[PDB]
Amino acid sequence: STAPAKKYTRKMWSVQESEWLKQGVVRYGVGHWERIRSAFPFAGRTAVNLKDRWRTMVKLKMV
Repeated sequence: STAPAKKYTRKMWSVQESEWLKQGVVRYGVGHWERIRSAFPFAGRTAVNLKDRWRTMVKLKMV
């Protein structure tokens, strides 16, 4: 299955990156923003992008 959604404003983001992020943090354990970041083909995103999407998802208990 894929990750949930959330009404917001931003470029066309791929839910795939989320699937790997959620499971990645669950298996690799939070804190490994870098190790987990390797999940998707990063081009210009920093580790913050990982800890961010994770933090937000945590608040909405969606992850």
